[PDB]
Amino acid sequence: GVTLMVVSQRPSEVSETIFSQCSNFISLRLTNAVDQTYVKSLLPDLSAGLGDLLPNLAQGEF
Amino acid sequence: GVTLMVVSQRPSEVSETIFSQCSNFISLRLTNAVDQTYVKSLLPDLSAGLGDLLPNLAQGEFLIVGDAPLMPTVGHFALPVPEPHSRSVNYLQEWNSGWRHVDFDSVIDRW
Amino acid sequence: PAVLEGIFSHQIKSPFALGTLGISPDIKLKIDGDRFFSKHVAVVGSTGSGKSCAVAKILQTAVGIESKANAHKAAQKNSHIVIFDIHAEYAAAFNLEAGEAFTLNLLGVDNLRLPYWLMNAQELEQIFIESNEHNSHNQISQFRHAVVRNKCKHNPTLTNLSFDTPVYFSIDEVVTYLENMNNEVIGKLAGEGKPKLANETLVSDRDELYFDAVQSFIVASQAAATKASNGPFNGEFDRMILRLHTRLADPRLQFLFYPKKEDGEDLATGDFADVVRQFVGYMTKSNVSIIDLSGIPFEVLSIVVSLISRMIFDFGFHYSKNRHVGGAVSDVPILVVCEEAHNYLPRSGGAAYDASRKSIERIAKEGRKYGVTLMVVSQRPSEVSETIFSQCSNFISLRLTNAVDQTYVKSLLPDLSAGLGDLLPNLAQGEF
Amino acid sequence: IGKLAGEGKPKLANETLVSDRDELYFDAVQSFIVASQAAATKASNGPFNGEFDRMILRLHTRLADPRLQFLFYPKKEDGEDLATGDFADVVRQFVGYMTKSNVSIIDLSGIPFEVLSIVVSLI
Amino acid sequence: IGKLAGEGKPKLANETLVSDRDELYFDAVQSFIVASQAAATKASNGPFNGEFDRMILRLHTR
Ligand SMILES: Nc1ncnc2c1ncn2[C@@H]1O[C@H](COP(=O)(O)OP(=O)(O)OP(=O)(O)O)[C@@H](O)[C@H]1O
Ligand SMILES: [Mg+2]
Repeated sequence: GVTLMVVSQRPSEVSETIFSQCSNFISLRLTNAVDQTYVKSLLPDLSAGLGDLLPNLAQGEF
Repeated sequence: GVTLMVVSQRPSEVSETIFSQCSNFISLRLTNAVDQTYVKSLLPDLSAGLGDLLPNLAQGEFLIVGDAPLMPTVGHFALPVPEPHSRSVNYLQEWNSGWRHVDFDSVIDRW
Repeated sequence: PAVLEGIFSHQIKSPFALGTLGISPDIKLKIDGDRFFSKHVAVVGSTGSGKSCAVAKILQTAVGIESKANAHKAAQKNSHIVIFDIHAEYAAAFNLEAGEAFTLNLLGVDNLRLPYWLMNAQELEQIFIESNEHNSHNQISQFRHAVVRNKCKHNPTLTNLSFDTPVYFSIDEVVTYLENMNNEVIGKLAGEGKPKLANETLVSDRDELYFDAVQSFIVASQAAATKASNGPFNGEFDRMILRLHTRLADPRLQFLFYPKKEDGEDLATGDFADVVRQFVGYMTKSNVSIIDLSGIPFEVLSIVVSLISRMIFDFGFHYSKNRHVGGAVSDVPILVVCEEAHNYLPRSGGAAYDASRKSIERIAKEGRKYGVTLMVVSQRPSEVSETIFSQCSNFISLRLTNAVDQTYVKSLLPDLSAGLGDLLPNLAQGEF
Repeated sequence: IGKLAGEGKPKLANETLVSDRDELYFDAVQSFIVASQAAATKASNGPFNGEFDRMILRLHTRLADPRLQFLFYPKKEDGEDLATGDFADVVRQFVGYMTKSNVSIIDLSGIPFEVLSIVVSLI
Repeated sequence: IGKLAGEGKPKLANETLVSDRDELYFDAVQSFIVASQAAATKASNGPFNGEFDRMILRLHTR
């Protein structure tokens, strides 16, 4: 009976050993590219058709 | 609080491990094709859309990309002040002169 | 055409003519030489393409020649050039008529002076010695020891000497020393642990005696009456002594081992200067110097090329420094020409073709600052050390047919639009 | 080294045995007896006798070069060698007074082409 | 090694000096007196003591 909830805006600095356990994921606009690469290296259901919206996202969308 | 300002004119020989960490990018006239290819490969926004512009850039014109600006964009610099100089030799001039004399001994003294 | 003229003639800083256009021969082509000569250059092509007959044109234009008519007869202007020729081809171009008064230095196997006491260790080990041996270590150690002893003796005033300090030292004396060591015999009596001579005398310092002449050691007999044993370095130097006796006996190397001056006397330390001004032209006041290598053996080419390039770089350095003390720069610029680079500048080789590379590599990098520039020539760039070609700025090319070279080149040249990489094989003879 | 009873120590040309080198060798060079099979005065060669010549030569060579005095014989304004109590004055010729924004330039044309990467990594 | 006078060698636990290693060691193992700092029994370790452990373990293992 215990959970977690991580937050960050510079994930490239965070440890992967932990992100390798979360099940559901959320995301908003990402401009830098290093992140984008790190991210796309992890997520389980990222079709290429979705890997392009990340920098094109408006204000308030997710 | 430590950051870099890498410069070069022939990237394909540099360790990609580094170019894979810079956020903003700037470029100018780039004729060779291998470099165009490498660059294009690095960046999606710089797809065939604009990469076709590089070899036709004037002098004092640049192309910028990254998170800092508002959008991919082109620019035109102005001359800086004071300019940098190198103080090198001019063969063609020193040769239309006469013929010189030398004190070889003096030189050997240092040698 | 008027436009083309107004462009290619009247919009440039330091006009240097090069020729004409491939379209309109009633037009000329001019460029900025201040950048063309002040940096490193490269030329390539294939056989029958017309390279040498273009290099020669360039140089003739540089020193101010046209139609076998020296324009600067009254005044010899400033220009300093050194050429590494092999096939002995360029002596004809500059061989003007006495009525034109174009002095020219010219060397190569019989009027050359380039002794053996100007080297470092590597070169000496390469010349005098091989390394197919177990006890090579102690042999070489004795060699170096004797060398240093001979230097110290012949030049006592100084200190801090090694196996590399360039100063007079004899060789026959070294050989004599080694022979006496290889015939040595030590006494083994009470108070006789020392070389025993035929006159039954004990030697104090080998270095004091050995170098003059040979001696007469007694039998190495453990008989108590004359208990003596053979020198610890006896009968272990045959191969080396033999190879040396051979080398020195060779008659194709008297320009090196026994380089006599015009007087007919042997060279010494006080002549280290005159050795140089010939490589430059300040002995006869000629703007040019040529080095013929055809009439030279097959083993010792790189050594020479390294020695020479080294002694040029050093002059440039020191003179520019003395001149800069005055708040200025060198007014004695220098140009060097290296042909058939694929021979003594291989892309990949053993130790044989090692030295040259360094002595040249250096120039490629630093020369531009001290007034020393290169000009490379070849037809097989794919066999040259990329390290060097990487450094040149302006390039020239002629007809190319092979493909491995087309590719290797296109990998480098900056302004190579795709529309031109296809011309090369379809180039005429005399077009560039 | 000696090869007789009670002679399991390096032997000196003065016919003396060495106790410990960590105190002796750094002082200067020393003379050694001859390697003889004489049972009365016997001697042999150490394990590193005739194996360190080239390594020694390279150093005797480099140390002479004047183009490297800034690296082997650096001297202070007083004209003295550096010690372990000036580590900071070094750094400060790159940074120079945290406040009052500073600029630092380096010129590598003069340095040879064999130590460049080293210099860079150090800084 | 005994740090005493004229004893710059190893000293057996039974207080005997070492002349030729190559004649003794191969035969079997040997025990030496302690490296006691006592001026009477002054002695330090060897130059190679406490380094050949895993390289000696692997062998008996194989
Ligand atoms: N401007 C020119 N017009 C026509 N022909 C020329 C011109 N210049 C040179 N040639 C011809 O080129 C030939 C000389 O070729 P060259 O010796 O330069 O070849 P190369 O580069 O030395 O080839 P390789 O090194 O393989 O011998 C001459 O026979 C000459 O007829
Ligand atoms: Mg030719």
